[PDB]
Amino acid sequence: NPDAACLDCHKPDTEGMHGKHASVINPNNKLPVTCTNCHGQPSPQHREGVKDVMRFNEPMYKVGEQNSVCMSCHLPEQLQKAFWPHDVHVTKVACASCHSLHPQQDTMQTLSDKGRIKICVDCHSDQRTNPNFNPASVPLLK
Ligand code: HEC
Ligand code: HEC
Ligand code: HEC
Ligand code: HEC
Ligand code: HEC
Repeated sequence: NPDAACLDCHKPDTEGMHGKHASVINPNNKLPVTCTNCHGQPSPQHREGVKDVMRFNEPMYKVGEQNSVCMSCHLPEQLQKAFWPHDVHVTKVACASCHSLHPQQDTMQTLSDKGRIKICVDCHSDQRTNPNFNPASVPLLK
C-alpha cells in the first residue's frame, strides 16, 4: 500500500482519497490510483514547504503546472464531450477551483442545471471586482 507511507503523517479522512478516484483504475498501469499519481513525491525537505509535491488550488504553482498533472490520465477531447467549458479553462484556471476530489462527493457532479451556470457568474464576477484574484487559487466555490 504505497499510500500508507503518506498516511503515516497525513489524515486518512480529510487527506485520504474518498472521492471517485478511490475506486478507479489508473489507465497508465492498471493499478489503483495512488497519492503520488496526482501529487508526485516528497523530498527530504518536504515538511519545510518546498516545490516537491504538487498542490492544487493553492498559489505555489502556475495554473498550467497544476492542470497538466490531470492530463497524465485524462483526455482533453473527452473532457469537451462531457462539459464544453473545459477547453477554454485548461490553461486559465486551476481544475480544483471547480472540482473537489478528496471528499465523498464532488461539488461539480451534484450541481443543478442552474448551478452549472451560476459558477460562471460567480467566478467571472469575482475577476471583475477582486483585485487579488489569482487563477491558481480560487476559494470562491468552496
Ligand atoms: C511526514 C514525515 C510526512 C509524510 C511521510 C508525508 N507528508 Fe506531506 N506534508 C507533511 C507536512 C508537515 C506538510 C506541510 C508542509 C508545509 O507546506 O508547511 C505536508 C504537506 C503536504 C502537501 C501540501 C498540503 C498543503 O498544506 O497545501 C501535500 C499535497 C502532501 N504533503 C502530500 C504528501 C504525499 C503525496 C505524501 C506521500 C508520497 C506525503 N505528503 C507524505 C508531512 C508528511
Ligand atoms: C490517473 C492516475 C488520474 C489522474 C492523475 C487524475 N484522474 Fe481523474 N479519473 C481517473 C479515472 C480512471 C477516472 C474514471 C473515469 C475515466 O476517465 O476513466 C477519473 C474520474 C474523474 C472525474 C469524474 C468522477 C465521476 O464523477 O465519475 C473527475 C471530475 C476527475 N477524474 C477529475 C480529475 C482532476 C481534476 C484531476 C487532476 C487534479 C484528475 N482527475 C487526475 C484517473 C485520473
Ligand atoms: C468549472 C468551470 C470547471 C472547471 C474549471 C473544470 N471542470 Fe471538469 N467538470 C465540471 C462540471 C460541471 C462537470 C460535470 C459535467 C456533467 O455534465 O456532469 C465536469 C466533469 C469533469 C470530468 C468527468 C467527465 C465525464 O466523463 O463524466 C472530468 C474527468 C473533469 N471534469 C476533469 C477536469 C479537468 C482535468 C479540469 C482542469 C483541466 C477540469 N475538469 C476543470 C466543471 C469544471
Ligand atoms: C487526484 C485524483 C488526487 C489523488 C489520488 C490524491 N490527491 Fe490530494 N489533492 C488533490 C486535489 C485536486 C486537492 C485539492 C482539494 C480537493 O479535494 O480537490 C488535493 C488536496 C490534498 C491535500 C491538501 C488538503 C487541504 O489543504 O485541504 C493534501 C494534504 C493531500 N491532497 C494529500 C493527499 C494524500 C495523502 C493522498 C493519498 C491518500 C492524495 N492526496 C491523493 C488531488 C489528489
Ligand atoms: C474560476 C473559478 C472560473 C469559473 C468557475 C469559470 N471561469 Fe471562465 N475563465 C476563468 C479565467 C481565469 C479565464 C481566463 C480569462 C482571461 O483573461 O484569459 C476564463 C475564461 C473564460 C472564457 C474565455 C474564452 C476565450 O476568450 O478564449 C470563457 C468563454 C469562459 N471563461 C466561460 C466560462 C463559463 C461558461 C463558465 C461556467 C461553466 C466559466 N467560465 C466558469 C475563470 C473561471
